[PDB]
Amino acid sequence: MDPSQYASSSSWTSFLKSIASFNGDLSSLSAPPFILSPISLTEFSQYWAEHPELFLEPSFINDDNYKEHCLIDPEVESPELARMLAVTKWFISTLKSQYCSRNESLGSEKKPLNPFLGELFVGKWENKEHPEFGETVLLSEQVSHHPPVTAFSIFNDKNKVKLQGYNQIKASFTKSLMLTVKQFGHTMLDIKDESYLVTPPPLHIEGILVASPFVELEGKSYIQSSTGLLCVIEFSGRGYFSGKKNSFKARIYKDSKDSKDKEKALYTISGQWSGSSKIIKANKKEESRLFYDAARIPAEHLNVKPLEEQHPLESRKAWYDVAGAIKLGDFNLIAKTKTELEETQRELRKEEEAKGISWQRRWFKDFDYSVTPEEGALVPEKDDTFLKLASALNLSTKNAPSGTLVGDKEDRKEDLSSIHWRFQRELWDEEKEIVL
Ligand SMILES: CC(C)CCC[C@@](C)(O)[C@H]1CC[C@H]2[C@@H]3CC=C4C[C@@H](O)CC[C@]4(C)[C@H]3CC[C@@]21C
Ligand SMILES: [Pb+2]
Repeated sequence: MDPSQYASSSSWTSFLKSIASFNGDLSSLSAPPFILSPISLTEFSQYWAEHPELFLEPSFINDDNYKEHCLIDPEVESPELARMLAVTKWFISTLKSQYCSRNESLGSEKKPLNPFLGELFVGKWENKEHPEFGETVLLSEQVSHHPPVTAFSIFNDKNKVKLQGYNQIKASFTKSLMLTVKQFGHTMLDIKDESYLVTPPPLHIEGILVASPFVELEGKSYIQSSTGLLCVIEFSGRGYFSGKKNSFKARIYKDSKDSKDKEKALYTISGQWSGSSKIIKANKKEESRLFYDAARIPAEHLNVKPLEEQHPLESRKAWYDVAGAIKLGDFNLIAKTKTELEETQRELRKEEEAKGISWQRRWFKDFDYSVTPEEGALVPEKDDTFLKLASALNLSTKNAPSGTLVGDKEDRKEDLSSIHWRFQRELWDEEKEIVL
């Protein structure tokens, strides 16, 4: 049917009624075929680097050229600060990819495919137009199904720029049908020997009543560097803090201590992350400059090998029949293909439980950061990067919502674990079957 018919359709009415009895498992929502996406969440990891030049820019900034690598401020105080500005621009540039891609390609936000345990999604940005960039690899793996957890790593060996992180969410509906989503997990970006800890923001899904879902960000995201510098990004929508949706305000401070006082902000960036934003240095509000305009820079999608060459664990290969049925809008075929895949998985889980076997993750392992870790789990190292950056930001190391600070209510939750997924480059190095 035409989208204009969605809201009043029998299918949507039945869907809204199913929300009243939502059990907490988003995948249980009786969503109609017209609101289904043929893309698996394991693919979302690619959204961290769809602007190759911004992802790698920090690596080209050094003590001898930094003032030539800061468009908004040729008089930038230091290379560390020039790099923080670059990392911040990169972070902002990821937002349109992360939260607006389906609106563009599908017509609105839609229900993504719930990944199966073990699912993989790999590819690469060849950056053929920029030989100095080199190849950038994406590795994404579903390390958990109950609950859904996706781990990933994007790395550029040539320029020593590497990123790793993981993601999971917890969602609930308000009485007015707003879908509140809390993100969990974090992402770390290494630029040579300099590190950055990034925490995703919470969000809500609007437009459910009118059958035109869309993401709006809220709360805050942090970018803590090993240089001490810290960027605090606050999100808002519609009004309240800006006459336009998808708005944000980012402030860069010398350190976590200074972030307590907005007046100490070295720079203040404001605008829409899905559009244009300006930046002001210090308090010189009369000298704002364009920081980033999402509309001027088209996203660059990674190269994925043809289906014919994909391993059975690769997302698109495994979900092929389901994606095809979804595109066709065949109610019975969607139910059939999805059940076939998910039932086969349930069978595997039941067998493992009965045989005393456990699924082994391929390129990621879960490290127990608890003071009293499980006796068989891997534990972090002395100079663990997450530990030092979290300490600098005074960020909770527990499995609390992304961005939770030490002492916050969420951090004071009793019997809360501290297990985090980590990329093991060695496992990819010795990979014997998967290729790009
Ligand atoms: C019809 C619709 C209400 C079905 C449910 C859709 C959904 C709530 O599952 C979707 C809609 C928006 C999706 C989010 C969009 C963007 C991201 C950023 C990515 O880095 C991690 C996944 C994450 C956080 C998605 C999780 C699943 C979400 C939240
Ligand atoms: Pb384990």
